[PDB]
Amino acid sequence: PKAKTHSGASKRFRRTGTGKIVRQKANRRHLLEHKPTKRTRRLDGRTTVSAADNSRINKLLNG
Amino acid sequence: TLKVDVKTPAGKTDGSVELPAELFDVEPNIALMHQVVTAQLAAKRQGTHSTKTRGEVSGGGKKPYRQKGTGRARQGSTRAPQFTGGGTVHGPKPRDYSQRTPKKMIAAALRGALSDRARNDRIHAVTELVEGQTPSTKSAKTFLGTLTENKKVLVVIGRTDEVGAKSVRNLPGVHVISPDQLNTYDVLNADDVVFSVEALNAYISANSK
Amino acid sequence: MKVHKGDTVLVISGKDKGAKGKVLVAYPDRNKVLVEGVNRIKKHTAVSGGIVTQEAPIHVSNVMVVDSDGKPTRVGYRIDDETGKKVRIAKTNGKDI
Amino acid sequence: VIKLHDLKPAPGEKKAKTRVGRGEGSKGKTAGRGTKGTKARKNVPVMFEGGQMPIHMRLPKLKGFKNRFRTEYQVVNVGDINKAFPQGGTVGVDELVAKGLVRKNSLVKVLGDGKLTVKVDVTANKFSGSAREAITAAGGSATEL
RNA sequence: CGUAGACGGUGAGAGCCCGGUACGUGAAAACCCGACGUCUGUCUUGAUGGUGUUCCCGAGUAGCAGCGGGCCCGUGGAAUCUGCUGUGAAUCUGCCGGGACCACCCGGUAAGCCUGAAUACUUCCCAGUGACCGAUAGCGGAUUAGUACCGUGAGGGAAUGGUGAAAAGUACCCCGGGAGGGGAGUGAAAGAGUACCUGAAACCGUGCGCUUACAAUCCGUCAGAGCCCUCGACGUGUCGUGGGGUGAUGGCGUGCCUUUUGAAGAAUGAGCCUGCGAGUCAGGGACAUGUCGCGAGGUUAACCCGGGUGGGGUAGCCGC
RNA sequence: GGCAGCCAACGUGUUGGCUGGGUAGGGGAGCGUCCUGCAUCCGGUGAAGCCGCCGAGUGAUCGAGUGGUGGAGGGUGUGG
Repeated sequence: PKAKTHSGASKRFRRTGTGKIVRQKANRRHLLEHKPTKRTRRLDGRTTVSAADNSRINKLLNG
Repeated sequence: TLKVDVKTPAGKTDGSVELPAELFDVEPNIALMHQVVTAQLAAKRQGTHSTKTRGEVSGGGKKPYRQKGTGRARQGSTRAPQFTGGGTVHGPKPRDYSQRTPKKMIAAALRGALSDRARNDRIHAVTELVEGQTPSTKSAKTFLGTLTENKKVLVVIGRTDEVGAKSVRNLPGVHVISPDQLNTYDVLNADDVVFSVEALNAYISANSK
Repeated sequence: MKVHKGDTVLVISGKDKGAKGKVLVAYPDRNKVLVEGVNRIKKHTAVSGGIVTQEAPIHVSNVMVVDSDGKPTRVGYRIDDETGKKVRIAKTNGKDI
Repeated sequence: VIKLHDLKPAPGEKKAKTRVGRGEGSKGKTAGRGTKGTKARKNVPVMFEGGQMPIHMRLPKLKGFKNRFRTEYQVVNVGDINKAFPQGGTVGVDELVAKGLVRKNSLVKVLGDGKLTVKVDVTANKFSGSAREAITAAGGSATEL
């Protein structure tokens, strides 16, 4: 039985060239009128997964 | 370059066979040969050892008695593992023990075993094992005694050499195989390795070309 | 089973090794023969008396059919030319055993 | 000689199985599981986080699409070309595969900034600007085929 | 000398004692696949390769709509396939598919069609194999076994192997109603007696040694008086580097396990012994830690061949 | 006096000196059992098992020491 990858984790996380798992940031989907553009710029782009969550996110991506 | 003088059963001596260094002068690797031999024995192993789990043991479907009141331990099946006659929890089940040892590992282990035999001068070459078309274990035994005195000898002869195979097969420690099936387990198990000339040339061609 | 009743055999194994005797009974179902004066047993038969020295069936393996010359011999076969019969033959002298 | 009884695993190769739950001198009783709980009798799923929105559900799904028609290329660098062909000569997909610079059946894209110093007739599916510049400076010929 | 040391049996490890084994080989009859026959439709009775314009040629089907099924596709932009309901196309300038459509196009010619062998499985039969079990195991079933027994019934469902090489299975006598014994005999051995291989523990005695009826004991442990045997100075019982027990008496001493902040706990479990009873296996699964091969390469999967564990197999996968 | 990591040494690195209560738990190293490849030994001149004696090891435990019973297998080494 092949280890199935977690669909949600695969859709929410990516690995860079060096293997860094990257993710997008929450609170940037709607309710944006009250959010200053500095906040949305902070929430923009991709950030490396926190070391605490890295183990479980790797588990979900690999199997 | 290592040389093996072809010995004829007649007592005379035909020419000699060169042993390629890449095939008979390799440095034996104990760990590699051990892994290859263990994989060979695992492949040989017939994993037909089986038991019955609690679900496979007959009966046991019904709960033996009430959950409460009887004053006895709670049971859900008379075939639970703790029960006498119940199923085996983690008992053997049929399994294939063979391993997918890499081709390079297998070939290198065989070449190292044959190299050890060559370095210790345990490799012999013979035109044939008996003169004539009728097999003769007497003649084969005399010729093998002439060649070597060690108990176990791996006889590597061609498939068409049925006369030699039949002649030599019933000797207690002699093991007979073909050059294409040559393998580290047999090479190491045998004190000496007696190639036929055709078998040795076939092995060298197959491993050099 | 190459050992029949009425043919004398040599006990080649057992306590009575080297003793000749005529086969009284054959037991192919269990590969045993009752040889005369071989494998004596002191049985406590009621009869009032004491022990009687009977014969116990010895395994057919422990005997060899005696050759015409008196020597033990393995039993082979030869197909006759008159009737096509297969007569027992002795591996030693090749005579009708 | 080396017989079968002379074969041993490599030092540090084999390690004893941790046979758990065999007396208190080893990982006994609870077998390393500790006292009561879920984990005392089973494995907690990896995606479970105690009931709070898991990370893989509170984080937004990565933006974009995958483009099932994408034309990805197997890349070769002119530095690898130099290492593989110090004398020069024609270069194409066949000999790139032979030298082990690209996959056997793929769209090869040549490229590079690693000081191409050999006149080479390189024929790949595509080239980069620096690939063409390096080929020309070295005196070779880039061909898209 | 064995072209036959496979495996068993035989009074204990047998290639040469026996069944056999490698291999001299064998079928009247019956049943399975081969060659030649009788037997079975189509032609020479102008087609057969070229010529050429025009007419005719597979339906309640395709399509569509509603509601469903199934496809990665959970109705979604929803294609292809399909059930039911309704409505319903011509003849190649046709029709269908390429996940709408002019179509540049390509592919194919459904519904009237139908029809082939080459891959799964084992009740049963034959020959085999096992780093499988070995009588609480292995099939429930080595034994009357789907039996006894239980249940109205469906159904549930056991326990029970070993004398000895050979019954040679203890004649005869004695005690005893017998049972069971004691002589005697058989046997290598009855320390093998149809209650039978070995014969553990629990448990139950009998004999001997020490101890114990003023004593408050988690039953032990540390001292320890007093009561027998192994070597000797000495010549004879008191010593010893010595060597086991039994324990007057003194000190200390709150079972084990589980589970708890915490249990000797008046919290849980255990009457005892023996046997059994719980992190195991599958998968190029995933993540981390010694070895082959590289030199950027490692590998093969299915599969093919080998009487094996061996040789091929580049598809793919991972690095790049 | 006896046993368990680090340091110095000059040379083969095994000697000396600085080191350790433990539940969950982690790591390391081992004892015993069975089955096995190969090697090699013991065994009806008595294997295993069982009951002891005498001892032994830091532990699991040991017994190619030994007595009794026993009657056919077993030990050791290195691997699986």
